[PDB]
Amino acid sequence: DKNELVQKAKLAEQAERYDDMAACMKSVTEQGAELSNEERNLLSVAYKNVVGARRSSWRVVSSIEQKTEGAEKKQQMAREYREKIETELRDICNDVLSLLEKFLIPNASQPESKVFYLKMKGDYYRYLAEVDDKKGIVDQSQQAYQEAFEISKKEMQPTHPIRLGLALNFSVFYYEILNSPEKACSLAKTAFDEAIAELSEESYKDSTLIMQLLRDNLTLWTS
Amino acid sequence: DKNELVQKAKLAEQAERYDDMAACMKSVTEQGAELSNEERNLLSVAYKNVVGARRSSWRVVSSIEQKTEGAEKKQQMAREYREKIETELRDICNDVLSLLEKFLIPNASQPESKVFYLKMKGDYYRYLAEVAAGDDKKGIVDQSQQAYQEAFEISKKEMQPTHPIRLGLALNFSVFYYEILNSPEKACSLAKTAFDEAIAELDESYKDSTLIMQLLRDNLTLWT
Amino acid sequence: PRSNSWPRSNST
Repeated sequence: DKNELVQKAKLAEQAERYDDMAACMKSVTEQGAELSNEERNLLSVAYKNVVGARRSSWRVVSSIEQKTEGAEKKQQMAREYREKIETELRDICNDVLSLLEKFLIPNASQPESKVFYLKMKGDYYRYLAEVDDKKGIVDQSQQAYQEAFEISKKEMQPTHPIRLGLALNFSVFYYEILNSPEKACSLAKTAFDEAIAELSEESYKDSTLIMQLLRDNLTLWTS
Repeated sequence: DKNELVQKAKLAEQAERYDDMAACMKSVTEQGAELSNEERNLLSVAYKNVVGARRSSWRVVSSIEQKTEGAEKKQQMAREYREKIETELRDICNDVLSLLEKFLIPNASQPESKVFYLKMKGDYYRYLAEVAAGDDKKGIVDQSQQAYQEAFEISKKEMQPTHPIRLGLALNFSVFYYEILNSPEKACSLAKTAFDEAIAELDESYKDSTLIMQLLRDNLTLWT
Repeated sequence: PRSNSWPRSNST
């Protein structure tokens, strides 16, 4: 049932077993029904920990091989091990992207729902871009950001956390992927300054936290 | 070969993929070769992280089952989820205990290695005791104590109270008396004597020895 | 209480 899968998902989050948490939310998405505001957060947190454990493992293995220029034997093992983590990382994102294009983005009803699933699409394409097909994944990542940025800019407030969160992930995409450290600083600063000019009790925390991360990204980029 | 599996296990540790690290070191032991001073540390760190995630998950889910009394659905879900973690937790311990009994403990030619594997045997039986329901707990607790007791007799005989293996054995043995056997007095007696004898002998590897002695005094303060 | 035994760009 839907109640049992969500209840076990909340339980798997407490036990910190995100593979079970993602499998439950995948089954909720497989049932076609539009996820509520709580379910889309549980689905996101689940796959963010699953896909993030392979990202962190990939950054470590590749960084080790950079110092293995002297030994060609260890360089192969580090290369083979990195590729196995890459294959794991590719299968996770394609799993999320398949659910996004089949069950999620299609049935996106109300506006706030349409913007969240649209941000999630560009993220897991950005995670694939971190690892010929390069420009095909990078542009496929950019369209979801722009399409969601137009909708959030036109019908949401600059104080809504979903609009602020999308501006953050969009600005990171320009710096890390496109190597455009300056077109992103404008987006991060505008979304920040458009909010300080202006919010509900159930939204300040997520809203104010993202603005803190926005100025922390601007400070880091401007070394 | 051996050096290939050990090097890959060192990579899995840095990547924090301990399930990959455990399978690599399990194959090194399954070759019948007596582990070196570094190969047994990698095997230990591997399965301790593998077993620790189930233990940490078991405590949380069990706490929820105790707290959700009154709501049978929220409590039965926790019960069933706990039971699945228990099955994962039991298979891991049985994998290490069968690995210790078939390859590691018999081939141990040094008392340093023998106390290490015996302490390791008492630990994973103790991890099974934290989860046992009945009928089998009596034997699992006894098998844990026998491995601990044999390790304690060899270490006290041929190791010094400043040796980190003897201090760590006294630490885990005292925890066994306190939480498993519910003997909070022999636990303090075991920890205090090993802590005082280490100072009295004091009266490289000393970084590990000083840390375990701080853990002994901390367990004494918590148990008091 | 339990007994004792023995730089990057941020996103959302």
